[PDB]
Amino acid sequence: GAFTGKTVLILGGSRGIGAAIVRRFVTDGANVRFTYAGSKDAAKRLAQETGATAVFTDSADRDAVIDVVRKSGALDILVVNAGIGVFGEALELNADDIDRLFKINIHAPYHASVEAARQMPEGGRILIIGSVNGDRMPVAGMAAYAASKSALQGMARGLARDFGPRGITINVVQPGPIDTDANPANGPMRDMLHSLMAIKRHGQPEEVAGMVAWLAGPEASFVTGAMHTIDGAFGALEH
Amino acid sequence: GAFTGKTVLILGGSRGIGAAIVRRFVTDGANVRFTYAGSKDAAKRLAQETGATAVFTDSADRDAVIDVVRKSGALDILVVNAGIGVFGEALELNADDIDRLFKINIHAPYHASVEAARQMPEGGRILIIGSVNGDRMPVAGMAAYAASKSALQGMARGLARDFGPRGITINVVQPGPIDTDANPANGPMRDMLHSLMAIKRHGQPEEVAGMVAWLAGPEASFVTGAMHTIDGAFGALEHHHHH
Ligand SMILES: NC(=O)C1=CN([C@@H]2O[C@H](COP(=O)(O)OP(=O)(O)OC[C@H]3O[C@@H](n4cnc5c(N)ncnc54)[C@H](OP(=O)(O)O)[C@@H]3O)[C@@H](O)[C@H]2O)C=CC1
Ligand SMILES: NC(=O)C1=CN([C@@H]2O[C@H](COP(=O)(O)OP(=O)(O)OC[C@H]3O[C@@H](n4cnc5c(N)ncnc54)[C@H](OP(=O)(O)O)[C@@H]3O)[C@@H](O)[C@H]2O)C=CC1
Repeated sequence: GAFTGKTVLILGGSRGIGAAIVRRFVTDGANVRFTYAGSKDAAKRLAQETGATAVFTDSADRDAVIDVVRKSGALDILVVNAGIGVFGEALELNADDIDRLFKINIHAPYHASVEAARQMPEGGRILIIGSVNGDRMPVAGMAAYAASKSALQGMARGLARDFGPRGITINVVQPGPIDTDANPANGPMRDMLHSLMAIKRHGQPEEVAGMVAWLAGPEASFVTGAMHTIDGAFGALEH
Repeated sequence: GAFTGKTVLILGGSRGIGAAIVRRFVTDGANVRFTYAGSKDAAKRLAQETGATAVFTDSADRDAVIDVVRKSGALDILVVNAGIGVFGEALELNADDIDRLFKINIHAPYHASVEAARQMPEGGRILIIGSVNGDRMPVAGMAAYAASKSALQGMARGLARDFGPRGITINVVQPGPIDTDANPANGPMRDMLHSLMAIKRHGQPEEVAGMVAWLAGPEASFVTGAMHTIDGAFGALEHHHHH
């Protein structure tokens, strides 16, 4: 157990990347709790398969996020995975949906990270799942999403300095296409996405979890305030 | 008049960088409207001096921002300048203050830009005042502010592609230290800031306005989705170890 005896909280752990992260930390021996909102059956099934603890918390509710983090006690590792996509022509998207995206994708990582730092010991780790779309030229239809993922860069740089004296690192993982419900490897966008990539496949959720596990471990104590891209070199058109 | 016959709306134009932008567009012949929230006397003095129109609108109120942009009619140029700073140790800052910063610095530029594109013609221009702190390693105590300024980068890149078919460009201007009420050139941080710079002075609000004016003009129709830094090369500490 690389993480035996460690307390891990994963926000948004019921499916996809988050569920892969739950499984990895469980396999490595950690005491894992994770949150869900809309996928209760998936959460219960994951808890039964792994022994992790499922907890309802809507990441769009600031005080609920703060409360779940605070009521976890001293955390060793916080992973903020929960995020949503609202895609379409900017002039046709509903403003309330956009603001919900900002609340989940920007506000919740900020407040969860600060709250976690209140009780986290020296050696603590905070990981946020961002996106390579925080760096790249976004396709049409994802401007607010891209903004929310670029927000995490300045957020992590700044919080790294706020948390440095406490012995806590904070880092952002930026995936390219990963095979999940939100980005199925078999979906109709498969061929286009792969035409933009050096490694012509979707990543697997377990690969994101592997990068998270390295950053959360003892070899990464000098790694903080940084964005770590795991994307198959996405963004160049096949010629 | 480089901007004669153009209609300009500046969100947050009562003081500082915003006020310099109002003055520049007025001097260049535009019909200028600008918003204010807390500085009514400054706004009324600026309107009297320039002839620009001062309009109350609180940028923390999404529907009010959308409404002032919408009721402006077909804009030629939108400048989103309004922004706030909330600084201090992250574990001591009030959560409602942080969320207000997000609402002004992130939500408002997005909704204002989208609303402006509804009636803006081909050749239109949208400019957002970001910060070099969207790129640089932030000092302690401005993590949320830095996040709000980095948010604008993905925002502008994405909206550039949404707005491309409409003939509208969108760009972010990223200033370094500029002499304003929020960052006075004679303030106690002067020497430290200049110790981090190649050009050892605060910028003037008029210089930010000059960069905005070039980007808003007809020579910049191929310039969109980009971040334009005007910072005196901020971010490297003065030393003499290479002598
Ligand atoms: N797949 C990809 O290609 C990429 C993904 N990402 C990022 O990875 C992260 C995970 O993505 P992915 O696994 O594909 O997403 P999925 O949509 O497959 O999974 C989303 C997960 O986030 C949780 N979640 C969503 N909203 C909330 C909320 N309000 N409160 C609590 N939990 C919530 C969901 O739980 P529930 O269903 O219970 O609500 C679910 O477990 C996101 O931040 C996303 O932006 C980034 C780049 C690429
Ligand atoms: N000066 C600097 O060194 C730098 C500044 N910037 C950015 O430049 C922009 C202007 O900064 P600066 O001139 O120094 O700021 P100041 O504090 O001097 O002026 C702020 C301006 O924004 C307006 N404003 C603030 N909040 C609101 C609101 N809720 N609704 C409407 N208007 C509002 C203010 O109007 P009122 O008082 O009427 O509310 C005022 O006109 C900001 O976005 C800032 O982040 C970026 C990098 C460096």
